[PDB]
Amino acid sequence: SHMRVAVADVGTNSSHLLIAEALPGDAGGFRVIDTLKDRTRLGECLDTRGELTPEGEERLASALTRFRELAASAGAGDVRVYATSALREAPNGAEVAERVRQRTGLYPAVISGVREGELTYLGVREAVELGPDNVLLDLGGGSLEFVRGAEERAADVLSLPLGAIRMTRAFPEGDGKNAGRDVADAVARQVRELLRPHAGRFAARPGTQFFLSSGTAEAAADAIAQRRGGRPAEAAGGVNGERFTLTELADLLAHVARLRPAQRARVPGLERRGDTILAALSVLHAALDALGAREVTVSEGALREGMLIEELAQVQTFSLALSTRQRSVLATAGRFGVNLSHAGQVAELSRELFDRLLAAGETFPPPARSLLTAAAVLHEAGQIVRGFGPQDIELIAQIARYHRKSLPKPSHPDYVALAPADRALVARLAGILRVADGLDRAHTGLARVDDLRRQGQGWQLRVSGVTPLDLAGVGEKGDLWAREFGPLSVQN
Ligand SMILES: [Mn+2]
Repeated sequence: SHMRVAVADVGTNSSHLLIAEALPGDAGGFRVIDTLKDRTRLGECLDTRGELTPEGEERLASALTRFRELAASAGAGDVRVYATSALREAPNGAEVAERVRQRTGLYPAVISGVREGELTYLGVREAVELGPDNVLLDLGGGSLEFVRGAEERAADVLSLPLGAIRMTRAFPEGDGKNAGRDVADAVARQVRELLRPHAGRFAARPGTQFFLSSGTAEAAADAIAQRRGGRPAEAAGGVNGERFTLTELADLLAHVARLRPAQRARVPGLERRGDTILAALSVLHAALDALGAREVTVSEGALREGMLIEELAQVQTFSLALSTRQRSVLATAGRFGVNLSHAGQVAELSRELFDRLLAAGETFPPPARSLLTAAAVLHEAGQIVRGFGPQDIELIAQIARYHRKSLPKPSHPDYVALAPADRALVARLAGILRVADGLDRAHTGLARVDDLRRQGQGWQLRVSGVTPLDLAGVGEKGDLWAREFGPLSVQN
């Protein structure tokens, strides 16, 4: 009876899914419907050259299919999937992602570490109480993000190759009695080396609050509470918002370093994380200590909650700037079961491309922009192959379902032949619409047109926020653009 949305993130240790329903009032809020975690362990499926092995590909695809079936179970539809360090850093990442889409329909789109921090920071904001000056450390299996901001959003973000999986493999544990201490000591030195040039950006100042997210930080809080006399985090509901001190953090690591690995699996609260936990806890202590932290709060919110906020922000921001007639287009598309985020992004990019063409001296009729907006919103309505007149809606439908071969053949009855100027208009506006659809082929909502310039008889389009799938999609669907506007080279 209300919008249901699915977002998921693919990390280095595990993958995480969130399905939620928007809250009424278009206030950018959501109600949680369901959550899932997947032990993908890509960081353990990376060969010596940094490539994801076929085993990781099998494990990735399986995760995204679990995700794909659950979204349907909740009427959520499409799943937006972002990918971080393992896929970001794998030389074969793109090929793995392209293969996974073919097998699952879902594409793990890589984002930079910096966007990971910003989105992660928003997700924490949904879970805990932030103040005027906050530093977040997000330790995953692959990387460590540092994020500083205030009560609403991230300001400065740093991503470092200090992930837990990465550091465990980088500092192999010896067999001495003190082999554990030596590992913890060595990991702590690497942290200082890489963090030293930037730590001031994230160093504690009077009143600063420190926060931790993700499974290692969550795991540390559970073990610390059970050592303070508390019950396991499953009891007490969850671990969200628990505080512990740097001294308590220091005390937990010392116990682990003295134990051998099989006994680490038997520490209360660390039962499912024994293999990387020594290095992960060395990472947390050194960075917090290097920042001057004395006490932290753990957040169960992370990357996926931020994705949810951002998509709602994108959709609802789009909705405000549309006319009542255009607002009725989005609802109709909604009644057709279309993806509004995809529809909104394609329409925004279409306007972006239309406007640059207009600025460059292209001539278009007055209602052209209106028709393109609606067909961009309607381009994925399967039923049709509220405020618009009948020539215009036939134009829109013909723009929305354009093909070089017209579905009804020209001698065949019911062939709909618009006037010559309208035939020409359909082709020009349809050519614009294909490039924009290609630019959000990956459904990231992240693409933007930066610069579109004439280059001889053609055009050169500079875009940001594009995935390899988006860039190849634009290459594939601009054939009509080429017939009407000339060769297009896309860059960056
Ligand atoms: Mn589409």
